[PDB]
Amino acid sequence: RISGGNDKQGFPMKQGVLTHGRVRLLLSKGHSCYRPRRTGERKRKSVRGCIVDANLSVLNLVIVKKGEKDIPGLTDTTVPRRLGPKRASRIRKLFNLSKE
Amino acid sequence: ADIQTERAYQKQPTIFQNKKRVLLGETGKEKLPRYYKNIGLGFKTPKEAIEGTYIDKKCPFTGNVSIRGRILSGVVTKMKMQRTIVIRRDYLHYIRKYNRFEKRHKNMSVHLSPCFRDVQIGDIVTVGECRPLSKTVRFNVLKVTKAAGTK
Amino acid sequence: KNKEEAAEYAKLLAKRMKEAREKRQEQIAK
Amino acid sequence: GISRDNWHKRRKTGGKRKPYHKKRKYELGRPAANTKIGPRRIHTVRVRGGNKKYRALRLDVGNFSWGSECCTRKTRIIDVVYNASNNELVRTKTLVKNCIVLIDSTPYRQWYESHYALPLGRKKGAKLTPEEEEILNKKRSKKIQKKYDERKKNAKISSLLEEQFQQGKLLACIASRPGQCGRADGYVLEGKELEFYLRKIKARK
Amino acid sequence: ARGPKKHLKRVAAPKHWMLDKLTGVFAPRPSTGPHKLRECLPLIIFLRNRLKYALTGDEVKKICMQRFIKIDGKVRTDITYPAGFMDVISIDKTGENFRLIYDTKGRFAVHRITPEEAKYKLCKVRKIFVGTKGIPHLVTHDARTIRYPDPLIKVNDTIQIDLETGKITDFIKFDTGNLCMVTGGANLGRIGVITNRERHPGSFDVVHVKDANGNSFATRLSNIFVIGKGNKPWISLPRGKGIRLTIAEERDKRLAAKQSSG
RNA sequence: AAACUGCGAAUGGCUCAUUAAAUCAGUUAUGGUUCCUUUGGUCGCUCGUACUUGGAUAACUGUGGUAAUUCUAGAGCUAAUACAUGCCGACGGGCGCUGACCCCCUUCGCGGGGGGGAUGCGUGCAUUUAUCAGUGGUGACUCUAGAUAACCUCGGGCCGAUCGCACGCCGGCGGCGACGACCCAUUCGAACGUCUGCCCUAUCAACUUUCGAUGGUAGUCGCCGUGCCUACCAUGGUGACCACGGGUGACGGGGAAUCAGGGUUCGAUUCCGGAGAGGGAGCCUGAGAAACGGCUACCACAUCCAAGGAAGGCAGCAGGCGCGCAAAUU
Repeated sequence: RISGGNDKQGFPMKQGVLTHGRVRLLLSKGHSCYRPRRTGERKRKSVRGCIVDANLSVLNLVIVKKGEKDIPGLTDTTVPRRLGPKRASRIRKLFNLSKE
Repeated sequence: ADIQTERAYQKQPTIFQNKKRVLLGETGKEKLPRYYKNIGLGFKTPKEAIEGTYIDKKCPFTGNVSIRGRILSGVVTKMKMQRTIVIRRDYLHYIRKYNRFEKRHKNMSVHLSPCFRDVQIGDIVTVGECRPLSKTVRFNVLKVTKAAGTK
Repeated sequence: KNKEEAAEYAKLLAKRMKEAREKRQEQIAK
Repeated sequence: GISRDNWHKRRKTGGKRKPYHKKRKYELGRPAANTKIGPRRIHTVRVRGGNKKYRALRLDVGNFSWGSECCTRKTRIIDVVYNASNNELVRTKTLVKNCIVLIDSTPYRQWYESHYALPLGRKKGAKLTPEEEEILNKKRSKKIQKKYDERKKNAKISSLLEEQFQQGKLLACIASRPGQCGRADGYVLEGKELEFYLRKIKARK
Repeated sequence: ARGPKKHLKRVAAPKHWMLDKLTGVFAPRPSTGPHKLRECLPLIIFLRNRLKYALTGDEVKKICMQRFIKIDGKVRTDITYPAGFMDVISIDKTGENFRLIYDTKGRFAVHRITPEEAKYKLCKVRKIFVGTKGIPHLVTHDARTIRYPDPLIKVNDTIQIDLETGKITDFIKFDTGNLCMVTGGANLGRIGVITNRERHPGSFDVVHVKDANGNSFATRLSNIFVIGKGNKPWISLPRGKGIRLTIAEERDKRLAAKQSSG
């Protein structure tokens, strides 16, 4: 699955933008490609459109379904799976425990 | 006279005038109660306000205006708007260097309710301060004293 | 607390209006 | 933006007043809530102090009151027929305060018939369908029929309201500001007010 | 200015605080509370300037954060807490209680009261209104609301609040012949018997007060606080009993005190 | 530590450009509004998983892009007083509307009633609208409280799924706090009004009224009063008692210099009030800003660049240049 990327100038790919090049959007809280520095702040920022073309410095891909052969260091590796559930309900749902 | 000279219906908002009428509810008279209030400070409600039929929401006696603040007096100089008159307050301003006075005046656009008929130029009016009624009106005519020369 | 305050004020109010009615009746008589 | 200040206004002498400060936030105005008739659409507005105003954009239902009978019902708003401020508001069909509307008389007629034994209207002069004679005649006892008959004597309707009920729609005046509170509430026109607004509507055609 | 102000300048502070003009630029801006800004005494002023228990505002902060000061029976840790007329300040560590009562010069006095007098206070009822199923409510000069007051208590009266419970115990009507303090204006701090009340509808009523020494004065009805029934106060009065001496009599008393002392 | 969350950042400080009934001062009003916070009151008043519900996302691990910024993009987790849901009780009931039914009197001579009574609907407080009657209050309410008929916002209102300390039974009960939420109380205010007062100028005598100028009616908008803005209507409103226009090296006042009694001149300047943040304009957040040590654009100026792009606002404290007769330590 194509999960975005950065064009030749490093500007991020934004999902809703249905163009090829870069656009200037007034991003605010709840947007990607923008972290607000104070409450209510919005900024005009350059974002690369979501359509993939031949002018990206890097493109991000998420393997959704694994093929027949393992990649030497991408799919045959082990997982530490740090951290576990902290909320009590999440714990009892993970282990299928009785309510009491 | 017809009190319905406007594009909308004119009524006293606090009076219900279409309570149900039946044979017992009507015996030769329709009846129409009149909302009026006694404003304070010793001012007496004019008879025409109580027994009149005009609709004026800026009238101190039958409208929706509260008389609070300054109670001033003036001389009527112009009666040429609708329900509004121009009075003139004349005073003396003291100049201290000369230890003397100079005549000054201020015009005041004040609301005149239809309860005050036969108001003339030169009449003295006691007006009371209320909330802003228009761009320039902040006083309502509470009392009318006729100019000397009534016979 | 609401119940107690309501009951106590009802008692006090009843006594107040009884005294008021007595003063009114005695003013009327004289 | 939209300013409700006074210093842009000329002086009462006719003099021109110069601006001594830029527009303040508390002096603002907002675009009108041109409340059309349609499926309910209301937008909440954050106003000064953090409070909410309910900017209704479309309404088709209001809590209208039959004053003489003291019968308030929720009722569909069919049309707007008269507007005292501007005639264009009727043309664009905008709900505002004190605009004359045609509302649906059904709930009022249902209560009207539940308080039975009035002069005949459309009860048996325009529709004779079943499934409503068990709320008009029923099988009543002595006490219940006596109470309904005691209602009967003081149970009458002005002829104007009578033909309005016959036509299925009632004339009403909106007594609330839909662009502020989000409700198109009001009262059914009766008495001399109904005659006044009927004459005004007639004189517009 | 946008929004509320949070600073008070030293010279713009209330004069009766008796602050210098050289110990800083700012005066302690009293917190919002039961008493007005210009009619209160901040806890820092009382602990530092009046009682000398602290030499800095930091020491006042230490004293208040050790939870040693009670105001009307409740611990206050706010050093700018507005304490005002008729309030009770209890310091149980040193075992003392003070009442905030005006001097004849119009300044809050250091008026020590007995621990049994510190169990109550007097409040002038500012308004009475019925709300929410007909329950009467009363609002006093401490901005404290009391439900179910006596139906005889009216505006301008005085009520004796028990600080432990918050309930009304007794009340004094606003009537002639009753003792009263003046809590504002030129005659602030004076005590005397109400002799007359001139009603001015649409404006301020004027109340005439006669001193215990035959002196008379007048104030606005909002500046009168009924202290006691008749000519007997319900609280202990300060050193001067509300008698404002002229400058000549004060000079004579000072000279006599100098002669007696040295 | 970091980070999410809460709060503050709307105060302070600087400056005097604008500004001539504007600001400002004294006086008065809000019965024409809003009000974070503090303080006090209200907070089982609602008859219809709860021995605790759901989904994420930071911090962290890991992979990165850009010459460049307090730029940020994918991926793997995991919290809440963030976000979002949502009950048990007191809940026995009690009331108001509705009316399948049961014993009798006018000597039970249709007729006229005297009562009991089944099942159903609605119910705190906010809110919106119509009607009714006349706890407490004011000089005065269309106030407050009460009664009735209904309504109750997708962007939806409150009625607590929160936290600490001290604690003891077959399990039950419970102290003292922290925090949070409607609402009522003018605590701090703010806003908008009343009355009176301001320098020079007539080589400025008529101004306003088109596109609101004065008022009336209905509304819109607004936190609210209001030509505030619309529609219709009327023809008004100000002026030799100086309107209107122009000038000001004009922020206003407290106040300062000088002065026999009068007065003259000054007040950028530490206190109060107003305004502004290069000039205009428009907004977000928020109780509070038309905020500039916030954002968005334009105009002027201007910084870095790998030319793709990025970033800016000292009338804050120092400091520099310029300007000047004229003013200090990075």
